Amino acid sequence: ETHINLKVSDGSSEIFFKIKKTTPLRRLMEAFAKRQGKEMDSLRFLYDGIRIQADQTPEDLDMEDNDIIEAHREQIGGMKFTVEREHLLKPLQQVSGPGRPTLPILGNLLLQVADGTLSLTGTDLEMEMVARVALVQPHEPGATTVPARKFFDICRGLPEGAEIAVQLEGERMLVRSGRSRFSLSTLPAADFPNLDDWQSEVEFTLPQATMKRLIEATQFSMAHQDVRYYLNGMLFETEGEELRTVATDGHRLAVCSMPIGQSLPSHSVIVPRKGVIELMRMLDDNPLRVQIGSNNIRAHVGDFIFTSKLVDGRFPDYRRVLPKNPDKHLEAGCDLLKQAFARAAILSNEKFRGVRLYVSENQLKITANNPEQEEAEEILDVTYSGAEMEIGFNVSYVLDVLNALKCENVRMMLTDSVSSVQIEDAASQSAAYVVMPMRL
Amino acid sequence: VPTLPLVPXG
Ligand SMILES: [Ca+2]
Ligand SMILES: [Cl-]
Repeated sequence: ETHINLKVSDGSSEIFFKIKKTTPLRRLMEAFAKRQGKEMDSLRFLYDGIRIQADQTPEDLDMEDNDIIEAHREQIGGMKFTVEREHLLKPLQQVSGPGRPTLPILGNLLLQVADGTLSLTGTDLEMEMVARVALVQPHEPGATTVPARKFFDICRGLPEGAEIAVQLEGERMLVRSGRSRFSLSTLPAADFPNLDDWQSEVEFTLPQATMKRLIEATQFSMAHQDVRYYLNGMLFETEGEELRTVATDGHRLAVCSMPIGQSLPSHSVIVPRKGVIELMRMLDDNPLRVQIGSNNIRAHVGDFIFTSKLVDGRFPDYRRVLPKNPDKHLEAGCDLLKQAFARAAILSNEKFRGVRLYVSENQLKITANNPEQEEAEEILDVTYSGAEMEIGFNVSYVLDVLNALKCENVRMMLTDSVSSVQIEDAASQSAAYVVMPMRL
Repeated sequence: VPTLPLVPXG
């Protein structure tokens, strides 16, 4: 695994080379030009459209076995394409999701034209989004980077049905449509960062709606800027035939498990908060293919590919957080409970948000008081036959759970006044929520 | 304001 096999092709002639991963590609380029009877200057060597510099090595470019170097007749800043606005709008919106004065290139999109395809890539150094757009019209291979927001806004601002022609002029990118002309500043494609390749460890396909359910069921329970950096993300776990997400901030936990119809090795990784956000943005036809490595995750959706670094830490075991014997079960309509908590919350303490629950035979009383000595009281019919108890909660955490349960009836599983409560859909164990009480 | 039994941190 010290050397690399490479194919160099000019569209008719193909020459193969074995070189050390640490050897500069200069000798390879000059030898190919020599076989063609052409001058070294008369050709440009493109790797996925990006111009290779003679001092770069395969290792520098993360090349892999049987990668292809395309020799093209010299064309300084040669990238050129013409595409329908409608074919660019969603790709541009998607990749512009993931920008400092010291890192201007991170506010740019990488554009690559190669093999009949326009690729657009956005990155923030820790995640990247790539879109592929088929080029139906004539084009010329090459690459550049261009300010993402300005390019998107220009394309969006052009009229419905416009064709957008793009080419390079010195250090600018010229965009033309109708009698509209725009010249944007560029930075070299060779300077755009790219995550090095990695090995997928577990791989599975699942419907977009299933992944969306898993994230929406738990996303609200993630920590915000917790020093326990692992809590700011979402645990993604494979076990048996299920995929599971877990989120917690130390006061509440959410766990959701869904079947994915294929038994898998057990694997457990932490996806960062911004990665969870980007994953959700992609879940707009076809299903979703997920690859999970030891330090990275990748999601393939249609003609998009999202990759994110993982959070390197030890996520808590939700199994240890679930109440051990929550033997007092209350069931109530979800909407009726939510509306009662929402009204009681109006007169709770604005900072601590405590409300008090009194459970008795088939009845729940919710009360709230604030420093002004205002008081709310709500009485509901519920199903409950356990011992009477009084337990306090942060009403925001309770409302967060009830809003995430999109169901007819909920079950609250109680132990005592100082122990966590487990809340689930009365009809489904797919998701579970655990909320610590406040002391009274 | 007690926490869930997270190890560490509670
Ligand atoms: Ca048109
Ligand atoms: Cl039900």
